[PDB]
Amino acid sequence: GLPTMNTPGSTQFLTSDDFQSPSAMPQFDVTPEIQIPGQVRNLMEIAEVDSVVPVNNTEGHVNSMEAYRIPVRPQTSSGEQVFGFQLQPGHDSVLKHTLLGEILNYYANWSGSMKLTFMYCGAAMATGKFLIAYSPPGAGVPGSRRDAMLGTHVIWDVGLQSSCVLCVPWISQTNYRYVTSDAYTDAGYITCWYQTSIVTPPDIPTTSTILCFVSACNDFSVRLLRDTPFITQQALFQ
Amino acid sequence: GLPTMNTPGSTQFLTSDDFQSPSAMPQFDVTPEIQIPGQVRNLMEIAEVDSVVPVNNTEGHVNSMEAYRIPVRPQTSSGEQVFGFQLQPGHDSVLKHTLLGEILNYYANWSGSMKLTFMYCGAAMATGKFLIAYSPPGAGVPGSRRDAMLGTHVIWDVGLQSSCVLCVPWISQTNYRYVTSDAYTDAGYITCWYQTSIVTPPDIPTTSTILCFVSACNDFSVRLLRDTPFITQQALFQ
Amino acid sequence: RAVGRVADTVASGPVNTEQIPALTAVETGHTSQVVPSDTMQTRHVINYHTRSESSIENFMGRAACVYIAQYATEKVNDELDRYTNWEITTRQVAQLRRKLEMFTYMRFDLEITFVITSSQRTSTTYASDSPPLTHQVMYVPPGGPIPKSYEDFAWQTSTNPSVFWTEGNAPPRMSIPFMSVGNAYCNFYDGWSHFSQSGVYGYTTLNNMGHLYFRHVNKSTAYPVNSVARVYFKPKHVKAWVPRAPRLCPYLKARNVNFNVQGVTESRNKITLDRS
Amino acid sequence: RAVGRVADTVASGPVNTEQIPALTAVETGHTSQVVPSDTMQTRHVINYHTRSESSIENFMGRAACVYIAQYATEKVNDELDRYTNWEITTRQVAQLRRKLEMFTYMRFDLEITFVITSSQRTSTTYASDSPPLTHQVMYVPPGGPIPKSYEDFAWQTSTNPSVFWTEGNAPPRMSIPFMSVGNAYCNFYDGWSHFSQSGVYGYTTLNNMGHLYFRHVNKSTAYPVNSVARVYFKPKHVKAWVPRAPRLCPYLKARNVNFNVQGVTESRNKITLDRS
Amino acid sequence: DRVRSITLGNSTITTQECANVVVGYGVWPTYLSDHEATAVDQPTQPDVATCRFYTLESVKWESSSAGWWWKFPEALSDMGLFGQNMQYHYLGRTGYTIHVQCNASKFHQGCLLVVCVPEAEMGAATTDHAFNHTKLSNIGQAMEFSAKKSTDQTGPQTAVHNAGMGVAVGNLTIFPHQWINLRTNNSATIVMPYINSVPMDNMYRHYNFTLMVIPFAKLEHSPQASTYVPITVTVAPMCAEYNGLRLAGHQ
Amino acid sequence: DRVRSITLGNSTITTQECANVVVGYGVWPTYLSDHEATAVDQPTQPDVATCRFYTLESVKWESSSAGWWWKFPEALSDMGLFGQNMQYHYLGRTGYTIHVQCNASKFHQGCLLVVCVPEAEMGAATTDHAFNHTKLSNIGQAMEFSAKKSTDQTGPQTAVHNAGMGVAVGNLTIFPHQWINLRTNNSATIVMPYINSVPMDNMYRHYNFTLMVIPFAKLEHSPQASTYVPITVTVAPMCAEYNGLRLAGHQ
Amino acid sequence: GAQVSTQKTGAHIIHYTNINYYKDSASNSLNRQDFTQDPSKFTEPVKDVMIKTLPAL
Amino acid sequence: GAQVSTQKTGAHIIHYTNINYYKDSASNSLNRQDFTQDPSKFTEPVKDVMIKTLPAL
Ligand SMILES: CCCCCCCCCCCCC/C=C/[C@H](O)[C@H](N)CO
Ligand SMILES: CCCCCCCCCCCCC/C=C/[C@H](O)[C@H](N)CO
Repeated sequence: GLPTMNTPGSTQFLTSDDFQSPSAMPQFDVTPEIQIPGQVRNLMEIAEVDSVVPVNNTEGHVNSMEAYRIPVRPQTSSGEQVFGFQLQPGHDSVLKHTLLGEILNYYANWSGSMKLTFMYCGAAMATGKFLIAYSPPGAGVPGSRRDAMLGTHVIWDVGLQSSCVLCVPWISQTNYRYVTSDAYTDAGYITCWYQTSIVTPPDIPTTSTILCFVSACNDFSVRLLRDTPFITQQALFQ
Repeated sequence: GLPTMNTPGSTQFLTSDDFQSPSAMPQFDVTPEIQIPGQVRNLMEIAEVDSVVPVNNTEGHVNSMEAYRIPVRPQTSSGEQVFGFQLQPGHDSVLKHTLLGEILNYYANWSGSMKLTFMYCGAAMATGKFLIAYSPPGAGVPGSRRDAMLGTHVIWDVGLQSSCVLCVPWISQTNYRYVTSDAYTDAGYITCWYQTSIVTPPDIPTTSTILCFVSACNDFSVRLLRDTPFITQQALFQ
Repeated sequence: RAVGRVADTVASGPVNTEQIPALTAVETGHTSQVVPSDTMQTRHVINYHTRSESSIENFMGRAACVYIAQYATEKVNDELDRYTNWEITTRQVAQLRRKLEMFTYMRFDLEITFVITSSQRTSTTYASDSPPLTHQVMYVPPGGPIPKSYEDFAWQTSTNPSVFWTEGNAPPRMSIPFMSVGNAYCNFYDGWSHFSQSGVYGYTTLNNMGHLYFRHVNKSTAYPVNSVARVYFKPKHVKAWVPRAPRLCPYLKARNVNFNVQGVTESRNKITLDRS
Repeated sequence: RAVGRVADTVASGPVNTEQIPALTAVETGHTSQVVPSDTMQTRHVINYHTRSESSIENFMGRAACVYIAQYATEKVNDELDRYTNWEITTRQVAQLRRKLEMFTYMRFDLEITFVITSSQRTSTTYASDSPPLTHQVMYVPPGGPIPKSYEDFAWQTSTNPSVFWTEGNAPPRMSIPFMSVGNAYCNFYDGWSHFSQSGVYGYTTLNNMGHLYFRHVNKSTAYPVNSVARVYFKPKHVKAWVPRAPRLCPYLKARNVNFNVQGVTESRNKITLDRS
Repeated sequence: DRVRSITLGNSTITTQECANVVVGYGVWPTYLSDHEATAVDQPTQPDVATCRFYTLESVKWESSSAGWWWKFPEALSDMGLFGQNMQYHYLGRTGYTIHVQCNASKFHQGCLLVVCVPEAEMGAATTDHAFNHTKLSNIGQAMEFSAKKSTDQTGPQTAVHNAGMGVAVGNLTIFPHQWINLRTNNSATIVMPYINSVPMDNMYRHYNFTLMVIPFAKLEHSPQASTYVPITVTVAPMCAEYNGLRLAGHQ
Repeated sequence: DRVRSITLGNSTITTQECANVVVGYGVWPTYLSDHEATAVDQPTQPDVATCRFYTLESVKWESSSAGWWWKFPEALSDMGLFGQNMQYHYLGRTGYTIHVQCNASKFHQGCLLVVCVPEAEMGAATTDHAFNHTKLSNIGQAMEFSAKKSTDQTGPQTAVHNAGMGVAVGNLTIFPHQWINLRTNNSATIVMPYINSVPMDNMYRHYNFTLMVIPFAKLEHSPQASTYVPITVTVAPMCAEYNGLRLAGHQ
Repeated sequence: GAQVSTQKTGAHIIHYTNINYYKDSASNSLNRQDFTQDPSKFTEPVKDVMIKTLPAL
Repeated sequence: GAQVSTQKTGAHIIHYTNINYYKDSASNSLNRQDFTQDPSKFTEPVKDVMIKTLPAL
C-alpha cells in the first residue's frame, strides 16, 4: 500500500480532540429546525446580564431573601461604611454564585471591565447620597471615606432615577487575572460609604434597602476551560 | 513513509459502516441483468398498498377468516357503535400485522397521514349510512355518536360505489410519532357508528360484512431502523 | 423538490361538488390516491421529510450475523474437530431471512466480515504461554476438492480464495460480487429439481454457493482452545423485485418454508371502545 | 474588526454635561450598556482579546463520561451478569448535567467513545493463558427486541447498529445525528405524560433514546474477568436556546430535579471591610 | 365503464359488469428481446393455436368454502396445443390473461379475493416430511384450502388464513389482484406478464405463479334463492414461445 | 415616557407610571408559518374573543410575603372562550401580554421581581415522592412560595430563595423580567412569545411558562398608612390558534 | 478521479470526497444517496386510468 | 473538495486543509471557529430604545 509511519500519539483518546468518525445511523433524516426565540451562541451573552448580588450574606441570612438586602438608615454622623467586598468575581463569596460568577468558574482566566449597578428600594419621599469606590490593590483596604475618595469612585444622588452604575475598570498589569484568587493577580476592593445621609419626612420606616447587580462589560473575555468546583457527586445518580 | 496518526475508532467493526474492501473474486464477470417486472426501490412503495385489517380479532376469531369480517345488521335504534381501535399503526393489535404495520416495526419513528378504506360486502339490495370518525387524543375515547361528530369524520352512503375512504390526517405536535407506543406521542382513536341503519327488502340475510383496508398516504415517512419484535429464534435453523 | 422528499399538502377550503374523491371501488385492484386535502379543510404545510431510511440499500445495508462456526485446536469429535465447514446460506438466522424474504428476486454484492474469538477449554490446568493464534477461512466453489481432514493438501489454496488472520487485529473483510448463474438471486422457487416433479421441493435447488472452511493454522497448543467465528453478511448495490408478504409464522427449518399454523394477529376482548 | 473580538475603549476626557449615563433604571428590565469611557477618563486601548473559548461549540465540545457499565465473563448475580444495559441519558453524572442544564432546548450531534477495561476477579488462583477479549456494544432503538440473556438471538444485530472491539487497540467511536422527534432536545419539561395531569412529571417523558447493551462475545474464560465500559458523550454542531439559571443545589436523583434547600452563597462574618 | 370484450385467437370473452383490468406490475406481456436471450436456436411462436382462451372446470362456492388454488403453467398441461408444446420443448415463456367469473344475484352476498402470487412456495402440513407433487397441483384440478389446519402426511398446509405460505392472508394485496364483490362485480380479469429470474424456463419442474381465489366475506343468501353458484376460471396464454425441441417429455 | 395604553379586543389597560415594555427575547408573537407547521388540518383563530385581557384575583402583599407563582396556560383554563378552546382542541399555540399591577404610595417601600420562566420544572418538597398536580397549580389560584423550606408530602419545594428549581433566586434575571419598585414604578408589562421545542402543543399536560412575583425588598410602611396593598395580574393571549378539534376534554 | 458529492444534511463544508481504490466495482461502498421511487406498479396497476374525482364505476 | 481555512493564531503556514470523508454531515468535526454573537436578546430586550445618555424615565 501507501508506505506510512505512525507518529507518537497514535491510538489515544484525548478528550478535547477534533476528528471525524463514522455514523451509526447512515442517511438519518434529521427533523427540521424552527425559529425558537432566545438562541445562545456565546456564554458572554449570558454573563452580560445583570444579576443581583448577595452582599448581605452574613449567616444566618443566606437561607432567606435577607442576603440580597443591603440595609441603610438615617445616620447620626456621616461618612460611615455601607458595605465592602473584595473584587474576586469567581472566588469571593459575594460574587461567585452570581450569574457572572458561575460562568467564570468554568474558566481559569478572566479579563475586562465590570458593571456594579445599585438600586435604592426605599420610599419615594426619602433622599440620599452615596459614594461607591473601587480601589486598586496596592495600598490595602480603604479605611475611611477619605481613603476611598482617592481611587475610582462615583457619587450617586438618589432621585427619580433609582439606579446608578459604578463601572469597575480593568486596571491590571497582566492581560488576564485568575478566577481562583492569588496574590499576583489581585484586583482590589469595592466599598460604599455615606456621602451625606438618608433624610426622610415623618411617618416613614427607618431602614431602607439597596440592591446590588453585577454584569460584564463589552470588553469582557474568559479563557482556559476547566471543571467547576461547585458540583460534586460520590456515586452515579440512580 | 507518510507520517500518520490513528484516531479513536481504529480496528473496530461498526455494523452500519460504509467502507471499501478488496474482492475475493477479481475480474469476475457478473451475468447481465434483465427487465424483471415489479422492481422495488423503496419500502414506502410497499406500505402505500391497501391491506385488509383484522378488526374482528377477538379470539377465537384470529384462527379463521372471521378476523377480517366486521359484522353489521339492521338495528332497533340508531347511533350504536360498529367497531373501534386505537390509532397505533405499529403497536395496536389490529394494525401491527398488516402490511403497513409490518414495515413500521422495522423502524422506530413514523410520520404522515393514513387511509382507512371500507368495503361493504353485503347484498346489492341492502342500503345503509355510516359515520367513521377520527379523534385527536386529548379528551379520551368518544362515548357516543354525538361525541364522535366533533372530530374528523366522514359520513359514508352505501350505494353503487361500494367503498369509502376515511383519511386520517397527521395532527401532531411533533414531526414524528413512535412506533412502539407511549403517552407523549399518542395518536388518537378510530371509531365507526351507525349513521342510520341497514334497511333490506325481504328474503335477505340479516348480518352483512364490512372489510377495512389500511395504507399510507404520499406524505408518509419512516425513520430510525431497528430489529423487529416479531421474529425470534432460540437456536440456528438446521 | 428534491428526489426522495415527501409531498406538501395544499390549502383546501369548503366544497359542495359533484366530485366524489372519498367514494371508490376496492374491487378494481386500485389503491385510492386520496390526500387529506380532498376530504377536509387543510392548511399549506411545507413538508421537508425524506424517505432516506426506507431505501432498499439503506434497509438492507447493515451487517447481520449469518452463522456461528465452531472448531478447536484439539478434536473432541467431528463437531468439535480441528476444522469445520459451512454451506453458504442466508436461512439459518431469522433476522436476515425475514428481511430478504420480503422480495422474490434480488441482486446484490456482498461484504463478508468475520468476528473470530477464542476461549480456553475447561481443564484441570490453564497455566501456559502460547503464541498468537492464526486462522484460515478458505472458500471452496461448488465442485472443488474439500478438506477431508487437518494437514490436508486442499488447504494449499493455490486457486481457491483464502484469508489469514492473527488474533488481536481488525476483523477480516472481503467483497463478493453477484454470483448467481441466473439474472437474480431467487429467494423463492416454487418447483422441483427433477423434471418428473420429484426430488427436492423449494429454494434449495437454486442455492449452489459453495462451502466455507475454517481452521487454526497453528499446529498445536499446550492446552486445547475452542474458537468461534461469526459470519456477517452486508448486501450492497441491491436491486429487488416482486415484493412478498411478510412472514407471520416463525421458521422451523433452514431448507424449507414449513411452518406451524398461527392466528393472523394477537387478540382483544371486544371489537369496540367503551369510555368517554 | 474580526468576529468574536472584544471592543476597544476610546479616549475620553473631562465632562460637564446634562447627559447622565451612570443614572438608569433597573425596573425597565434593561441592562445598562455603560463603558468605562462614560464614567471616567480613559486612554485608547487596542484590545485584541477574543471570545473563542466561550462559544457554545467550544464550551460543550469536550468529551465527558456519562456512564460506567459493568459486566463479567461469569455471572455472580444479575448486576454482575454476563451482559448489562443502560438506558441512554445525560443525567446520571453531574458535570455534564450541569453544563447542559444551562439551556432549555438544545440540538446537537453526538460522538460516543467507549473506554473499556477489564480486570481479573479475586480468586484463589490466576495463572492462566487467555486469548484477547472482544466486546459488543449493541444499540437498541426504542421498542426493539432486547437481549433477555446471554446466547440470545437478539445479538445477531441484523438491523440494530453494533460495534465490536478487541482489547489492546484504539477506543471505539461513532457519530450520532440529532435524534429527537421534536425540533430540539428538551433539557426541561414542565408537565406530565398523561392528559389528566398525572403519571410522570418532568423531563423523563421526553427521553426515549433507547438502550445500550454490553457483553463479552468470547464464550468463556479460565478464571472470571470483570469488565468496565465508560461512555463518553461529546456534543458537536450545537445550537442552544433560552439560557437557564445555573443550579445551586446538588442533584439527588436522575429522573427528577429534586433538591435539598441550601443557602444562596457561602457566608462571612460582617458586611464591611475593616483595615487601612 | 362496466363492459369489456377480450378477443384472443378464435375465442371471445364478454362481460357486462367489469370492474377494470389489472395489468401485472404495469407490464404487458411480450416476446423475449435479442439482448436478453440465452438460448441460440430459433424459437417457435404459435400465435393463435396457443394464445387463446382455455376454460377450466367450475368449483361450487358454498358458505363453508375456504378457497381454491391453481398452479401454472401446470394447470394447462393438457389444454390443446399449449399442452403439446410443453411436452416437446425444454424451455418456454409466456404471460397470461386470467379471467375469473362468478355471477349470483342482487339477493346474494359475498366477496372473493383473486390473487396471482409469483413463486407461491408452500409449506408442508406434516413437517419434517416432503410432500407429493400431486397434492400441490393436479393437471387441471382446483386444489382447495381448508378452514382449519391440515394433518396430511404428504400434503401442503391448507389453512387458508396462513395462505399456505406462513404469511397473513390479509397481506396478499401486494400481488396483482382484484376482488369479486357480488354486490357490484361480476368477473375479475388479471393480465400477468412473465415473471422469473431467468428469461426462459422449464414448464414442468417449476410453477411460475399460483392463482388463489379466497372468500373473504362468505357466501350467504336466503334458502329460497339459487343454492348453487359456480366459479369458472378462463385463462389465455399471451406471447407464448418455446425452445429446445426434442422428444415428448416430461421426465 | 411613563404613560402607555394597551388595547386588545374589547379591553384596554391604561398606566400612568410605566417603566417600559419588555418584549420576550426580542420577538413579537405571531401565527405559525407554513414552513414550520406539522399538523395538516386548518387551524382556528378567534382573534378578539380569545386575544383579550383576562384579570385574575388579587393577592394581599404583606411584610412576611415570600412570593407567588402562576403556571400558564393552565392559569386561564376557565377564562372565557380561551378556556373553551382548550377543551375542544388537541393542540394550541399562543404568546402572552402579562401585566402585573400594584400601587401603594410615596410613603411605602418595596420591590417585586416579575419573571417569566419557560419550563419552570419544580422539585418536590418531600423527596423520593411524586407530587399532585393541584399543588403545582390550581386553575387560577396563586400558588405561593414560603420563607422557609416545605415539608409537604405531595407538594413542591416552595422555599423562595431556591425558587423551587434548585437555583439561586438572584439569577432569575436572564428570563424576561421587570421590577416593580414602589418608589418609581406602578406596573410591569412583559410580552412573551411562544417558546417551545415543538410548533404546537397540548395545553393541559404542559405548563409552557411560569410567572413568578417575588418581593426582593419587603413591604414596609408606617402603621397609619394603608395596611392593604393588592397585586393584580392581567394576562392577554396573543395570536392564539388551535388544532385538532374533537370532544371536550381533558383526560 | 475524485468524485465530490453532496453530504446528507438537514433542512431549515457540506461535501465529501471519494476515491475508488480497487479495480472491481463490487469493491465499492454502498449507494446510500439514491432515493428514486415510483409506486404506481403496485398501488394503481390498472389498464384504464382512474381519476380521483370521477366515479370509479 | 478540499476546504483550506485559516488557522487559529495569535496577534501582535497559517492555513489548514480539510477533506470530508463520510457521506453524513453528522460525521463531520466540530465547528470550532464560529464566534458570532448578539447579546441584545437578553441585555436590552425592551420595546422602546433606551439611549445611554438620556434619562431612562
Ligand atoms: C477465506 C475467504 C472467504 C471468501 C468468501 C467467499 C464466499 C462468498 C461466495 C458466495 C456468495 C453467496 C452470496 C449468497 C446469496 C444468497 O444465497 C441469496 N440471497 C439467495 O440466493
Ligand atoms: C454498539 C453501537 C452503539 C451506537 C450508539 C447509539 C446510541 C445513541 C443514540 C441515541 C442518542 C441520544 C442522544 C442524547 C441526547 C440527550 O438525551 C438530550 N440532551 C436530552 O434530551
